[PDB]
Amino acid sequence: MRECISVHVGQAGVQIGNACWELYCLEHGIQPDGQMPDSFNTFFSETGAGKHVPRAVFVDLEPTVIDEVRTGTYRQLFHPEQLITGKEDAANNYARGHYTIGKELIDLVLDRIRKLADQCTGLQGFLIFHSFGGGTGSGFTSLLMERLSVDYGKKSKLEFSIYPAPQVSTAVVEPYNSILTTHTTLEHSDCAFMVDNEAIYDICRRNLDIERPTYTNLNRLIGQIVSSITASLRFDGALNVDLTEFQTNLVPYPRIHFPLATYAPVISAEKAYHEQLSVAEITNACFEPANQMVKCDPRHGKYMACCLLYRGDVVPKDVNAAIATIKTKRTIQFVDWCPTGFKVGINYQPPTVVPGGDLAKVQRAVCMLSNTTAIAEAWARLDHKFDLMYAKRAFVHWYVGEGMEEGEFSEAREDMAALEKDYEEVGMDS
Amino acid sequence: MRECISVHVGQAGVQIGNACWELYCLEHGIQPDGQMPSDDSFNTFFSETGAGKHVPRAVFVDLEPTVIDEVRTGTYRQLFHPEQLITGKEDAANNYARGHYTIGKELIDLVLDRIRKLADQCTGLQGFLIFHSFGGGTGSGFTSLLMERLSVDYGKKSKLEFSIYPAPQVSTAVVEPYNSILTTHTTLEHSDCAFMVDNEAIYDICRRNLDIERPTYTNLNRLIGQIVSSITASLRFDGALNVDLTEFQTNLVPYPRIHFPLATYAPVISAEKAYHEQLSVAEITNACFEPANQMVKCDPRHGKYMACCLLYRGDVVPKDVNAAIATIKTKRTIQFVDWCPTGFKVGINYQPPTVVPGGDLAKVQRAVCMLSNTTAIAEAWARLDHKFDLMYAKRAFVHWYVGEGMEEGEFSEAREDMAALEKDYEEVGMDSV
Amino acid sequence: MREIVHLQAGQCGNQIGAKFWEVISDEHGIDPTGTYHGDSDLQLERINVYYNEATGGKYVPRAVLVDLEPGTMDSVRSGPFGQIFRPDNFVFGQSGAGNNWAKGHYTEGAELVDSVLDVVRKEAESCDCLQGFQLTHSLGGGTGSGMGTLLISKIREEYPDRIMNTFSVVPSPKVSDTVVEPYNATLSVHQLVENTDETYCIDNEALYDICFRTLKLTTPTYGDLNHLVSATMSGVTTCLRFPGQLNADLRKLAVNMVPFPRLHFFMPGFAPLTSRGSQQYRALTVPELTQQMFDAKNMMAACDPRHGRYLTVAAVFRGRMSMKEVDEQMLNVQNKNSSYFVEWIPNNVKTAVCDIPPRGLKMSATFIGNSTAIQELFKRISEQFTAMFRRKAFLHWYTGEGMDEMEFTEAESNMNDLVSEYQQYQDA
Amino acid sequence: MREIVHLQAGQCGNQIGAKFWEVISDEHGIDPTGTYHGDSDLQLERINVYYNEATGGKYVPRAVLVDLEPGTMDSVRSGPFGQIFRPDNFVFGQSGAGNNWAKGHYTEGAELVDSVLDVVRKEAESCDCLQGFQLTHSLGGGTGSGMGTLLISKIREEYPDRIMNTFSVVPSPKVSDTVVEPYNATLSVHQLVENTDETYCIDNEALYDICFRTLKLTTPTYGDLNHLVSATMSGVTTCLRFPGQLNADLRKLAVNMVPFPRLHFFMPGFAPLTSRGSQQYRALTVPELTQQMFDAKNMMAACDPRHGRYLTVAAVFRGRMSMKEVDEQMLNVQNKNSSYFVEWIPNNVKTAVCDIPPRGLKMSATFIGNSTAIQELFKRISEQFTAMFRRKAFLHWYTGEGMDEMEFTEAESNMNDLVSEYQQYQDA
Amino acid sequence: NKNQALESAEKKIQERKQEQEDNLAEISNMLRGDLLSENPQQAASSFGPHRVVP
Ligand SMILES: Nc1nc2c(ncn2[C@@H]2O[C@H](COP(=O)(O)OP(=O)(O)OP(=O)(O)O)[C@@H](O)[C@H]2O)c(=O)[nH]1
Ligand SMILES: Nc1nc2c(ncn2[C@@H]2O[C@H](COP(=O)(O)OP(=O)(O)OP(=O)(O)O)[C@@H](O)[C@H]2O)c(=O)[nH]1
Ligand SMILES: Nc1nc2c(ncn2[C@@H]2O[C@H](COP(=O)(O)OP(=O)(O)O)[C@@H](O)[C@H]2O)c(=O)[nH]1
Ligand SMILES: Nc1nc2c(ncn2[C@@H]2O[C@H](COP(=O)(O)OP(=O)(O)O)[C@@H](O)[C@H]2O)c(=O)[nH]1
Ligand SMILES: [Mg+2]
Repeated sequence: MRECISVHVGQAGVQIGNACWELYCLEHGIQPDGQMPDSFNTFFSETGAGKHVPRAVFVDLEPTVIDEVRTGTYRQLFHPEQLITGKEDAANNYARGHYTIGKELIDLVLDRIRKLADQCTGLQGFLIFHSFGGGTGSGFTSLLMERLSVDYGKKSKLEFSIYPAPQVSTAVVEPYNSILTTHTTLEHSDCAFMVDNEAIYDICRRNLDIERPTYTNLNRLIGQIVSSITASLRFDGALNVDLTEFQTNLVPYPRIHFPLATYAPVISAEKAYHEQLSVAEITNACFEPANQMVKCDPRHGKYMACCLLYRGDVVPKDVNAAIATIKTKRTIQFVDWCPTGFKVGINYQPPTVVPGGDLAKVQRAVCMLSNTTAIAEAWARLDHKFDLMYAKRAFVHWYVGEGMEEGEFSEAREDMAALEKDYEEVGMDS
Repeated sequence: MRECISVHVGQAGVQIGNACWELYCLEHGIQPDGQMPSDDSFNTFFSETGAGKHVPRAVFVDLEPTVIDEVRTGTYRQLFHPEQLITGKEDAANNYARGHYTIGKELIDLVLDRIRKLADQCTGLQGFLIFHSFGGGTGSGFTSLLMERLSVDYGKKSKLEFSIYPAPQVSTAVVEPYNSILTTHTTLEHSDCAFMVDNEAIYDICRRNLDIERPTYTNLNRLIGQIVSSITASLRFDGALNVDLTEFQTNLVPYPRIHFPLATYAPVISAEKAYHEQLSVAEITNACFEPANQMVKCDPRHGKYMACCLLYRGDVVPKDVNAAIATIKTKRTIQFVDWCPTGFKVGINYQPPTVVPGGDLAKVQRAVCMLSNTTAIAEAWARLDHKFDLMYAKRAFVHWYVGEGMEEGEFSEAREDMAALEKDYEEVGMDSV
Repeated sequence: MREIVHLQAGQCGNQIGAKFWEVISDEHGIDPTGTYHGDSDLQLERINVYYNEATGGKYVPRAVLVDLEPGTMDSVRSGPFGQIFRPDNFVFGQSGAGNNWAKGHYTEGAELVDSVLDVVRKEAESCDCLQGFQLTHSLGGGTGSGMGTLLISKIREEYPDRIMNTFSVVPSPKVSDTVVEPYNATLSVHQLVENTDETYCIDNEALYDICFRTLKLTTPTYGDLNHLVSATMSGVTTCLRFPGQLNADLRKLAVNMVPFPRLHFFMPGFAPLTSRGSQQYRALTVPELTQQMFDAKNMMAACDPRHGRYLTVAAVFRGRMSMKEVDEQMLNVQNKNSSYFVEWIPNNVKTAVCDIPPRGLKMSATFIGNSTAIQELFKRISEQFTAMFRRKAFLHWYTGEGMDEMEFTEAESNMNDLVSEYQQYQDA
Repeated sequence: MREIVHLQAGQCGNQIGAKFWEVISDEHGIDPTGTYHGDSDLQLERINVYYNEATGGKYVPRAVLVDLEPGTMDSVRSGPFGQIFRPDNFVFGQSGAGNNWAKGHYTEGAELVDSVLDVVRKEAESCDCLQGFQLTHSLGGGTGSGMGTLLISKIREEYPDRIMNTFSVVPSPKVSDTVVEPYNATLSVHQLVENTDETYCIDNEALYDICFRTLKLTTPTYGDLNHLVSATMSGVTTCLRFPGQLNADLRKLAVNMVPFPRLHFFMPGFAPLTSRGSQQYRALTVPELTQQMFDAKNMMAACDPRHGRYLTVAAVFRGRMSMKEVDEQMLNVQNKNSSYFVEWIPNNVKTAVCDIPPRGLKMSATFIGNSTAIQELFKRISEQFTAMFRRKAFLHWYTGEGMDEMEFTEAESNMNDLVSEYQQYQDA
Repeated sequence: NKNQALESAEKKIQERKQEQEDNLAEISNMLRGDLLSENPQQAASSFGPHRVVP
């Protein structure tokens, strides 16, 4: 009817999938077993019986992350094959994931993805979750995206990705692994939602009170954001918004397609019962420069767009009053060629709680995919970082020997250069 | 009224027929003694006597008694007629000359006497099903001699072949390319439709589609047994769109020398996997045309699809079949020839296949078997010709053949005739402009 | 209905065959007096290949006992299974060959060969359909090398269409028993290359090396050497004794292993051979069986396979197991070691599997290899022949017994022709 | 299914492996004999990375213990976990090198490499995906220094991509067990710069320090020092064995710690090392373990990292802990100490969080740090070699073992090259 | 399809335990097999304890 295949790539992806599909299960009441004790159709298919197998393809070159799922609590939910793993990892090297170690799993994946697209009568588009700083998540993702465009045609190939953090950086080759992936995905991705980690760390400490958070808490929040990008596709709402719509009302010029996400009523239970979270309250917070998902200060750019997705009990009148207020304050500035500015999508289903989560059952919530130009600061930091290394030809042997020319690096940084120019041109006001 | 005499020749033919007749016995409720515990649909395979016995309409022939005497001392001792199981004393020893000229010519009079006894017993005979292997001596020599004797005695009666074509890499014999080229050249025009399977593909099917690791020949013969049951399901069971055995030579082989379609069985999945997915008609139709679900080890995208015959079993809807094949034809991944715009034979049956106790298959509501005649089988012949002349250039192993009553010039006659077949496929594989 | 007549000559042939009939009787469940106290009916189903019926459920082997010395018959009767053989099949001479090929072939074995042949036709023609013969002897001795080759010629002029098998024990220089053994070996390979349909070359020093480092025995006697040979004979002919999921008897092995009628000298080996201390360190799987099968260290010949190319390879297996696992392993050994197999044969390895393992074993396998590298076995014997023939070392023992100089010359000439013919097919 | 063949070479190596294997066995749960007497499930999930599997639940270690004199290996067998090792992986020689790189790399080491390479293959053959090999050895000896380098070379060729780490024990800055250390080591380093993916450099000097100022141990035995090398060992292979929040691998660690190829010489170090009395007064918190792993004293090499710039850093934290902390306690380092980390590499630290904690511990970590301080080690080994080669001292010993004099200078050059690279980057 | 999966899982466990039973009988038949034991009893002959086997 209106289904959406979800292709998670890499540890980040596999682990994000775990949180996301757990929420999906406790929303459509599908117990870990896979049964309920047509809103589910979008994400969950169905055997002749009541076994609702998910519509996902968890793929990871390393045989470990997907193995914790194969033998876990949600073991009999996922189909044994959907979980596609390899024998050795991409060793934080785009090359291996896009040329050598990743050129032997692409077949299995595109085959299975086709098998989940033959049961789809209204495939809105594919959701591709991954992290730019990793090998598979950069290499294979780029690989898949290429053949995804040629096989599944022009579909809403959206991508909830994890951009490297301003300061913190798991791997040292992150600059490289993340520039060599934009260059190829720039023309094979519709909306690349950027959600960092150091921002979510800050939220888990300031908004929720969980000090010393783990990737679990961070991943749980990511799931609530993905639940809201796909809540009008499953549940019902006054103003429903489909995946196809976002691309139109968020991506202004083609290349510029890196929106930033934001939740809203992220409060601890002890705080929940101390504030009357109003539609304005949740909206005002969804714009504050400390609840953002990337540490790019939005008070430096111009909201080239905005898509506010209200979920829960949200009277249609308040959403207007709130947006009107935002429009008043001059801090929140929008580019001149966007006089309209916002896109609203109301969904009646209230946000759900996870047995052992962090946020407290709210009555209303808002998620805002915003295309600010303040994301330029991100690539500018990354560009220097890459430049600080390519100059010394550091870690270049780890790529030239894995089916890749040195020329590619330069070619990629020229595309990175172009995007950084475009993001500036679309800023210069009339 | 719908009978067919099934000849099982060679060890591959006999051991396949053990799983075939086990499946036939479980389908019609005939115990290994031959007596039903408590209809007339068994007549196509069994012949009821005056008492409650139901002897099969089959002959088991092999030159080596170490396989048939297992049947003569096994669970199905009392099912088979003693005269119907015919053995010699020395095997053909992977010699086509021994299976055709010296040793196999001894046993051809008793087998044809037993075949004509079964044919005189039959009232509605349709064709002969012969199970053998291209890589053996008895399965290549005595099979070939049987075709010459069946053509001279029975005429244009239908003859279907279920042969183990030689795998591209795995082989259990060294002179296996010699027998494969020799038996094909002399069966090119004494055979009507020869269905192809390879051992490597079933090994891959058992590894990736079934959950079982370390597969044996027992799992191979059961999955082949499911195909022949699916081929002959329309004669025994009620069907919405019935398919005969005289059908297969009409809608699969377009030209007289090309009669090697590719058999496959798409819904081959284990029980744990079957719980995790449905088995709808569109899902089982497009699983036939997958290159990973082929029961002949050759890539179907390398060549051109010429004729396809799809047989459906179970609660299958003809509309769902019409929708599934239409989505196959609009797919550009596989392509048909221009001179055959139809390229599809449809068969619908109502009874789902019976699960055998101990089998690796699952209880399925729908089943499909596709017999596809492809141009992509030409790369198998070219590779088989490459193996033949690699030893024929130095006359390797030819002294075992010339020393057993067969002329040396037949090697230079079979390969020249096979080289014609190589670019008979090239001739039919081009579009006309 | 496929009988095998066993022949054995010499002290080495009698002692190997005495252990051979002991292993067969343990597999077929036959006590030393000759009655079947076994368990499975699958044991007493094809007993007719080796044994013959006697009154009262008694089974006598179809073997003839041939030697020129009466001292070997006392040795074979002193064994645990010495009473199973028929006394009419004991054909023993009065004067020994004395490590003389001329005495074993011309003057002393000429009157005993008629008595042996009467017993051979006695056992051959009581079979409804005889498959072939089987001879165990040593090429370094006098009785085995001389009369053994004489029996090869005289039973092939009467049974030409039957297969001929000989389990030859060729000499090796580093373990030297007799000084005149290069003379005996050179005069006997010509009778092997022209008559025997298939032959196996057994090296004593490879058996000692296997018994030293693979089985790790403190004091390996000859009975341990004969046990390794006897397990290979059982592994070769286990197809026509027990059922298998896909079979290969003696003739089908000979067809697929011999590409040209002068190329039939094999390189035997036995797979499941582990030491006592390493019994608990192994996992009884097909990959270990195949990995130890193709090892030159496990080989029962003193010529290293890495020095030549495998023309063809046979693999006869015993036990209940999978076929994909076996079929993939022979695919793996061909693909990785592609330089060790000849290019003009694309499928060098054949496979036989029987579902019944030997008693006390769950799995077993035997290795048969026709390799070019056996030409260095003959080339090292020929260089020890031309070193003695040039100075006419021990030739007055042979010349005075009725043979000429040209017989030694034509024996070396046919022997060098075989080695050069092996060399040409390695070049390809 | 990644697997690691452990080649322990030399006396030092055979004792290092004896404790390394005991330690990994205690984690996986394998007992002295080899049966899983453990209290978990993940202890047997990924055991294929280090142990094979026999019958009965015996998990034989995938290891080859090599030596030019049986002594130390016979001593290893008669020990605690001395019956796990397969009895056919103890390849040994009969004439030792005698602190002579030459004998070990050209004379007697070169008559054993063949035998070792066989065992090596067999273990690497039965490997779905051999992630790589691992050589624990000493650089101031003969079988460890010579046959070790010989093996690393022949292996590196036969097996390309496969990772090839080496836990090498380099000479001390103070006292010297072997007088010929200068030559031995200098002649070996050259090879460890060409045929090693990632070489870890442990110096006995550091062990004493971390076993006197950190472990308050008054009577340390080489075994207490060997337990430390064994802890660092597991740390670099804990994510390919037990699950984790952020997973790592030998190859991944190499990619994010080897900037330019030549530089593969790292510096290891543990984390929750604490004294007996100073055990109850601790606070196992990521904050604490990250104040030791970086503390120069807790290094396992002589090079002090205050005289050099860390080109990279690799922390492998084994312990269910707060990801935020791991991260927050990483920036702090790169920030606070800002002159001890190069600027040409933005982020100079790799992080991995394996969950299953070290036995009898809540949170541990293994740090591997490529530092331009390592130039100190080779500078010392070179200033020694210089003094010796100048007066051509014990050159004779090396010369007449199949060696020359130019190879010595070649080596010295090769060393001065690596030390130049190091300095260049340090000042770059 | 569920009872087949439970039957197949129990069959594989039963085949694994039956594999370990004849693996232990494999080893136990080697340590007493008149070849690896090297007992001085193969030298016994039918002619008597004095004559032994040559
Ligand atoms: N925000 C967030 N990020 C995560 C989470 N889990 C993993 N990550 C990210 O994943 C990255 C590491 O994953 P990868 O390097 O791709 O590991 P991998 O998928 O095995 O890739 P390879 O090792 O190269 O094969 C880190 O940078 C994390 O930021 C999560 O739950 N939330
Ligand atoms: N389907 C199937 N094929 C088999 C089986 N056993 C062997 N084969 C195949 O059959 C080919 C040879 O046939 P054989 O089984 O040896 O029987 P044959 O054709 O009579 O040949 P011989 O009896 O050995 O002279 C081999 O190449 C195998 O690929 C089996 O049990 N089932
Ligand atoms: N394998 C094996 N070889 C043996 C045995 N007995 C003797 N030989 C070999 O046979 C050779 C001597 O043969 P010989 O007894 O003189 O043969 P004969 O003259 O024909 O009886 C020696 O080189 C031995 O190595 C045995 O029991 N087993
Ligand atoms: N850490 C540690 N070092 C050791 C051990 N045993 C020996 N060594 C070192 O090994 C060096 C000597 O290497 P050597 O004994 O000559 O090895 P060889 O080549 O096998 O003879 C000495 O400098 C010791 O410091 C041990 O158990 N632990
Ligand atoms: Mg047969």
